[PDB]
Amino acid sequence: MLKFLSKVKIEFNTLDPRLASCVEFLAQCNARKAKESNPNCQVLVKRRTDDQPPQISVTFVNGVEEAFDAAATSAQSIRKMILDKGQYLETEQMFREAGEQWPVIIPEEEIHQEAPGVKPRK
Amino acid sequence: KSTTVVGANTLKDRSDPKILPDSDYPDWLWRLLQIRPALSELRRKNVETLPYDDLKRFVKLDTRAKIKENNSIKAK
Amino acid sequence: TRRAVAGTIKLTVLAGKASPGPPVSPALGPYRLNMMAFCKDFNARTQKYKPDTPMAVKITAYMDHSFEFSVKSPTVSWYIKKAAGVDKGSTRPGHLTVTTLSVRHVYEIAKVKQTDPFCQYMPLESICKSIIGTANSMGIKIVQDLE
Amino acid sequence: EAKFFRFLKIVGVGYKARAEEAGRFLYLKLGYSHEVELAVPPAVRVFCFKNNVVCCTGIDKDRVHQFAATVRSCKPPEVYKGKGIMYVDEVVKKKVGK
Amino acid sequence: KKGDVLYPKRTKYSKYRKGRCSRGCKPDGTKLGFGRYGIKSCKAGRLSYRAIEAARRAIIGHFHRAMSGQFRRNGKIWVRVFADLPITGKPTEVRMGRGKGNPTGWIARVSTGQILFEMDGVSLANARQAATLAAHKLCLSTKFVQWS
Amino acid sequence: QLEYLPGFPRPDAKHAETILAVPRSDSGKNISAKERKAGRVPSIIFEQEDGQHGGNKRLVSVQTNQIRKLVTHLGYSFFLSRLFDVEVRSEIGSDEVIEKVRALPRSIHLHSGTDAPLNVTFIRAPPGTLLKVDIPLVFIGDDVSPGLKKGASLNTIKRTVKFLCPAEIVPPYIEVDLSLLDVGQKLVAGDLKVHPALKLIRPKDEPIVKIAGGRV
Amino acid sequence: RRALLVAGKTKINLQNCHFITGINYNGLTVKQLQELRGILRENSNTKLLVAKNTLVFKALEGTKWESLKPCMKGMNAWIFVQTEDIPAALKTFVSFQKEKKLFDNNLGGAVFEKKLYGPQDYKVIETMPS
Ligand SMILES: [Mg+2]
Repeated sequence: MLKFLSKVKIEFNTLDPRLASCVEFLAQCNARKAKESNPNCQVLVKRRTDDQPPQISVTFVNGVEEAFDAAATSAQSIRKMILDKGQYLETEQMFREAGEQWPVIIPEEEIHQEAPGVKPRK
Repeated sequence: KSTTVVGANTLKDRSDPKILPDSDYPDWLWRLLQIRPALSELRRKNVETLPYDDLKRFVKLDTRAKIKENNSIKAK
Repeated sequence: TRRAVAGTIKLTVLAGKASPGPPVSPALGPYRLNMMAFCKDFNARTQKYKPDTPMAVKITAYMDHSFEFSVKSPTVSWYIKKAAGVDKGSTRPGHLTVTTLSVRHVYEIAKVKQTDPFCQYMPLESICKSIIGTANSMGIKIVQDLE
Repeated sequence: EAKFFRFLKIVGVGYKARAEEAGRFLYLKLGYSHEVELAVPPAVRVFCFKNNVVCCTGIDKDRVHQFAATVRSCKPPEVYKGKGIMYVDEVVKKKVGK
Repeated sequence: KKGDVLYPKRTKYSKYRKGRCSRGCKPDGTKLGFGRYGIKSCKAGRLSYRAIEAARRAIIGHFHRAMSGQFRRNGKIWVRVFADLPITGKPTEVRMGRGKGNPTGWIARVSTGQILFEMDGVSLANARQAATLAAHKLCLSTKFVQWS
Repeated sequence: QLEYLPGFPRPDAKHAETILAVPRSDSGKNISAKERKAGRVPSIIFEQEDGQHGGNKRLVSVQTNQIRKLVTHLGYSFFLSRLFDVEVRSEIGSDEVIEKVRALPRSIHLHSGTDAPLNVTFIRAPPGTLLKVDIPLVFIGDDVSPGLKKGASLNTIKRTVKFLCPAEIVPPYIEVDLSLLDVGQKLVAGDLKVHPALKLIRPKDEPIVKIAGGRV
Repeated sequence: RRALLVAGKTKINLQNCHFITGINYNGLTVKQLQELRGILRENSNTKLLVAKNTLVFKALEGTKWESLKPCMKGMNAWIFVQTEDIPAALKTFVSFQKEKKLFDNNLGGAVFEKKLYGPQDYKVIETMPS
C-alpha cells in the first residue's frame, strides 16, 4: 500500500471521540508490510489538546498535496481514494516519460458514432 | 538411584541435586493428579456459579472441542 | 529490528564440542549462514557447563548473515528420560509403560526450566503441568509417591 | 477527455507492438510470417511504450474493456513458459513440461 | 445368511407364485429395534440379494476406512431385510409353455416404512454418509432414520 | 410426599408449552382426512376410571405445526414421558375455554414413510393418578469408563424402561452413570436410581447395558 | 460466554483499582507483550488485559470509571493497577520504552479521580512520590 506517498501528516485530538478512523489509518500506515515498501517515505504524527479537528494531509511524489476528512470518512475509504488518485498519477507519469502529451483529449462525439466489431486482420 | 537425581543439574562446578523429603516443598506439588473434571460435567452446570479456574477450563475445552469437531467434519 | 527475518532454525549441539562440520555442516549451509563467528560465540559461553550435554540453540537466520540467538536449556524429554532411566520411548504411549516418576523430579525440572530466557514470569504450576503433559506423551507413569 | 484506462504486457522473444496512425491503428508481431492489424474503434485510442506495454485509453468503459480483451484474445498466455499477451496485474501460473 | 449372499438353505417348495409387491405399508409406524441410526424405505418394491449384499458391503467398507484400530469393529450393522422368494426364468430361443422355468435368484419384498438397515457404535456423520453411500445401490427410495 | 427429591432431574421450562385444541364432531377416515387437509391433527382426551363406556372421552383436534415442533424438539420417547397443559376452547382465537386439564400424551402416530403426525392421544392425569410410563435412558460417563478406555465397545441392550408412576413425579429421563464399569460387566434394571415410590414393572434381573471385550 | 469471561476478568481487577490506562499495542509481538506483562506484574502491583472495547464500555457502566468514554478507540491494551504508587507504576513504562526503543506504543488516556488527564498531563504526576 505504501508505494506512492512521500510524506503523510496525521493530526488529531486524543480526548475527542472521533479519532477511530485516524488511528485506524495509523494502524494501516505503520504496519510491517508498509514501511519496507517505501523506506524513504516519512510519517508525521502530531497531537494537540485544542479543538482542531482530526485531519489526514498527504503529499505524493509529484508535488500534489491532498487533504482528507478524517473526521467523517473511514481509513479504508481514505486508502482506496489515495490509490485511485495514485494510479492516475502513475499513468500520467508513464505517458509523460514516453513523449505523449497529457492529458490526452478524445472528441466527445464518438460516443454517438456506431462501431462495428473488431476482427483481427492479417 | 532412588535417593538422588542423575543428570539433572549441568553446572560443572556443582553436582546433580538430591531428593529432599516433604519438608521444604510447598503444598501444590501433591495436588498434581487430582481429577480435573471433563466436559461431560461442566457443560450441564451453571456457568454463573462456577469458579475462575473451572470456567477457564470450561472455555478452553470448549474451544478445543469445537476445533476438533470442525477439523473432523470438514476434512476430505 | 528493521531487517527482513528469513527463517528461524533450531538445533541441538553437545556442550563444548562446537566443531563446525558434523552438526554445523549442511544444517547451516542450507541457508547460506556462517560457521565461524556463531561457533566462536557459542564456545564463548558454554565454558561453565558440563560437556556432552545436548544444549538447545535456536538461531534466527537473516539476509545480511547476522546472528541474534538465545541459548535454551536441554530438552525436557532428555531431562525426564535421563533422570528416570532408559531413554527409549514406548511403542504405544499412554497405555504401555516404561519408567515412573512421582512428584519431585518434575518439580525441580520445572525450577530449572524457569531459567529459559523468556520464561521469567510463567508460574511453576504452569511449568509442572506442561511437563506432566510431556510425560504423558512418551508413556512414562506418574504417581503420588513411588516406594 | 479520457477516463477509463487499461494496460497490457507482451512477453516473448521477438514479440512486438506498434501504433500506426495517431493511436487509431494497432500493429502486432506475434511470431507469425505476417503481422496482425487491428483498427481501434471510436472513443478509444491506443499507445505503445518502451517495456512492451500497450495502453488502451478511452472514454467508454464498455468499448475500452472489450477492445483490451480483443487485443488479448489474439494470443493468450501459454501455460508452459507464459509467452503471449497478458494483463499487467494478471498472474500466470506455469507448469513443468515433461 | 450363507456368509455374504443371503438366501435360505432349503425351502418347502421350489417355485413360488409371482404375487404383488407394489402396495403395502406399516400401519402402525416404524421404530428402530436394535440400533441408534438406520436406513428405512419410503416406497414399496423388490430388492435382490445381490443389491442387499452390495449395500451392506458399502456400509462396512465405509466404516473400515473412516474408523481404524480398536474402533474399527466398534461399528455394528444389522440387516433386517432378508431375501427368501425365488424367482425363475426361461432362456433364449424357447417357446411359451412347457411348464415353469429354472430358478435364477432370490428377491425380498419391501414395504413402505420397512427398516432395511440399522447401525450403531459410530458417529452421526459417519452413519449419515454410510446411508448416503448405501442408498446408491438400491432401486428404492430410502431415508435416514434416527432414534428418538 | 409427592415431590421430586433433590439430585433428580425435573421437566424443563423451555418445552413447557400449552396445547390448544378445538372440538371435533365425528370419527372416521373422512373427517380425519378433512382435518389433516385443513392442517390439524385428530386427537382424543380420555380418563382412566371407566374403560368401558368410552371413558368420558372428548374428540378434539390440535395444531400440526405445534405438535411437529414439540416432537422434533423433544424427541419421540421424551415427548411420551412428560406431562402437558391442554386447553380446549370452542374456536381458534375464542375465549370460551371449555376444558383446561393436565394430561399425558399416551401415544402419537407418525406416518411410516413421511413421518407426519396422524393421531395424538391424551389421558387425563391430575395428581393422585397412577400411570404406566415408558421412561427413556440417558447414558453418561462414557469418557471415564476404564472398559471403554481399554478399547471395548458398548452394547446398549435396552433404551427405555417401563415403570408404574404417580403423575406428580414422573421422571423425564433416567441418568445412568458408566464411570465405574470395566470389561465384562453389565447393569441390570434394579440399579436404576429412581424415586422410592415408583414400582418397576419388569423383573429386576433384566440386563440393560454390558461392556464386552474387543477383538484382540 | 466470553462476555462473562471478560466481565469476571474486569470484576476481579476492579476490586482494588485506583487508576486505569490503555496502551496502543501496534507492532508489539507476543513475546514483548509477555515481557511488558511480566515487568509490570513482578516489579509493580499491576495487571494487563486486552479486551473488547464495547465490553469494557458496558462493564464499566454504573461505576465511578464512567468518564473514560472518549478514550476507547483503536488498538487498546487495558492496564489495571491495584496499588497506589503511581511513580513506580508509570516509571516502569519509561524504563521499558527507553530500553527496548519503542516509540510507536505510548500511553493514550488515563482515569484518576473522575478526570481524564492528557498524556502530557500525567507526566508530572509521576514525579511526585508519597
Ligand atoms: Mg366409523
